[PDB]
Amino acid sequence: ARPRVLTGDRPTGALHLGHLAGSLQNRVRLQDEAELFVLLADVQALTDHFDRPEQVRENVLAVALDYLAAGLDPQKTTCVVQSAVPELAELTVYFLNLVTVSHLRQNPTVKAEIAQKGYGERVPAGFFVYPVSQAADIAAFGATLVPVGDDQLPMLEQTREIVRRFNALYAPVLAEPQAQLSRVPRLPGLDGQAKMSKSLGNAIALGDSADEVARKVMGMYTDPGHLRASDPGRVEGNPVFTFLDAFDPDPARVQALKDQYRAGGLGDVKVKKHLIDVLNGVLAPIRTRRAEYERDPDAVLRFVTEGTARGREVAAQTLGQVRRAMRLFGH
Amino acid sequence: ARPRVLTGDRPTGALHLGHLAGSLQNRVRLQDEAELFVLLADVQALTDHFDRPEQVRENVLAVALDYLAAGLDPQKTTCVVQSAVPELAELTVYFLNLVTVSHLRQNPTVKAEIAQKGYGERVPAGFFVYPVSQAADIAAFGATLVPVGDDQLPMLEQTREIVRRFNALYAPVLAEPQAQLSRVPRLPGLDGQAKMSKSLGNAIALGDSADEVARKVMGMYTDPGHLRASDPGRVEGNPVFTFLDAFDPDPARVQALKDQYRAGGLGDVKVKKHLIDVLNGVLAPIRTRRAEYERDPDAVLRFVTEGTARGREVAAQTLGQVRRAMRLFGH
Ligand SMILES: Nc1ncnc2c1ncn2[C@@H]1O[C@H](COP(=O)(O)OP(=O)(O)OP(=O)(O)O)[C@@H](O)[C@H]1O
Ligand SMILES: [Mg+2]
Repeated sequence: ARPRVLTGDRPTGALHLGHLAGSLQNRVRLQDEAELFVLLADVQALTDHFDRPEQVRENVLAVALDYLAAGLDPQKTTCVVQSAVPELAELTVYFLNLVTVSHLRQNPTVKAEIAQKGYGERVPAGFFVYPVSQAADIAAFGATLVPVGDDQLPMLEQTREIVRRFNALYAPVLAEPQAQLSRVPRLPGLDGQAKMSKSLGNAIALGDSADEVARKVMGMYTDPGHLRASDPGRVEGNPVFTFLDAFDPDPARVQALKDQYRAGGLGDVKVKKHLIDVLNGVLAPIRTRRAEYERDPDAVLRFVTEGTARGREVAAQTLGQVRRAMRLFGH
Repeated sequence: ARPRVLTGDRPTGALHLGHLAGSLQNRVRLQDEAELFVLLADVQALTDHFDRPEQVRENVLAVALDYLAAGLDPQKTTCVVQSAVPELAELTVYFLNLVTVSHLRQNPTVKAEIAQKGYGERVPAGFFVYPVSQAADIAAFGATLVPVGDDQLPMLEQTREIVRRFNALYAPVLAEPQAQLSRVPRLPGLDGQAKMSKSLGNAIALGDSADEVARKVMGMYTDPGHLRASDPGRVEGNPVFTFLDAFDPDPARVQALKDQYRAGGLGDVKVKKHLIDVLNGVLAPIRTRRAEYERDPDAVLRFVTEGTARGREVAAQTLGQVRRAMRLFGH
């Protein structure tokens, strides 16, 4: 290890492929290259599912299972349930004083999410405010490295800003996190959309059976205009190729089909058939690992409970420093 | 001691005659017919004093001394420091999901403070959502009665909507608070301005010496058109008479003074000299206890560290039922 790295997910359901290439395999490797913390954004998940609390509770354990099956080792990663670290809420309140409503209003990502949900001015306060809640997550765990989708840059930058303003006003005891850009941009949905999500129903979950994964690939959007094999096709906008580009290890092999497909002797079926196995291959182990844990549920609970303790420990240490730096009565 | 009453002050400076008339007298009455809780809201004080943490820190004990000087009984009233009870922060973040930015922006009292503050759009997030942290305060301490001036009713009503929203969404575990309406008009400042404030420089601190109180009353605004004693003068708008209606034990003298003043020949001197006698009678006992408690710093500290202990446990319980009600992982 070396730097402290904070990553996480909003527990709203099983993890899928987009996550995988999105980060899961990234943290799998940074798992021994540093101190990795994985936050099950229990609380942030409510700024959206405040009306479906049952849903969240159920998915904390489910995502943790996903995490383990994906290759994360209990011995090298601290899994933390946000709600069980009240210290984060404390720090969020303090942070709220360091940013203006107008600045929160110009966050491009939150503005897009807001328009998509049709909230309008009727945006729940908790949601409108989740970016600073995230900054608190980062700062409380002392994270210096935060993998970030292109999409989550505004938030990351807001965190540095707030940390910076906090150190100047009070005392310099918080670290400015630095970003870890990724290569594969947000993996698209089977739909052909930009985002894969259980909500959009265009996802291949990490728990899906060989049968399903194959069925999901076969219904995958490809290329209209390309009606029959013979015909020439084009890779731009074709999810299968941007799937191979993120799950297929032999690029020479990839750029291969990319030739033939532009030509006309590579039927979308053959492209699919291939890719379906490139996925079964990347998934095969994950499936077996899941069964093991599924049979040792006690161990998943362990992973969550032990890590949450460890992490609260860390949050508690930072808050002590934050409370004294702020000159709060008593310390 | 039947219904739990919650009240408070954001610790920003010393208390003055305005708070005495506006809330303290009533609070000294409440400690005998209810269970009184007073919140030294240093967290809330930070929503706009985030740039002056020293000022806030220092005023927690100073206002505490003022509560005591005023007559609040350490054996009757629970005095708690908001900072020292993180459960409130934890509760406010959950409450943020039960309210819309839209509805928060509509709060008439906060809209007016922002107006007077001249923030513009540059409103600090924390300050914009402070009515919810107050809602969190009420619900956590499980207060069923909250003393309120019509200026704080929208804060109170929102608390009501929130609790109502929380019980219907999770489980009916929070008590709905009820208002204890008004304290009759707010005490105007020495130069007659609508508001009495240290900031405005037109106040009489509870801690002001009997001499100072005399001086301050002498230089009080009266009636622009009243130029000499012989002249007739107006009562309305004349704070010397507004102060008399709020503190003069016998309205017979008051009404008599009013008569002879509109008549003519009754100068500001004879009236003011009589205000001085009525204020010194209301203030003298407050000055003695204040000085007394100054000799006993430990007794003031005991007042707050114990109310806080009590408060912390009460909030702790409520969060217990809140967490379970919310179906939070592990509850
Ligand atoms: N298409 C994707 N590409 C890369 N990462 C993704 C993708 N979808 C989700 N993630 C990641 O998974 C985590 C969860 O975030 P989030 O809950 O917003 O996903 P979502 O797809 O928008 O789900 P939903 O619409 O069900 O709430 C984050 O780490 C996020 O970056
Ligand atoms: Mg989402």
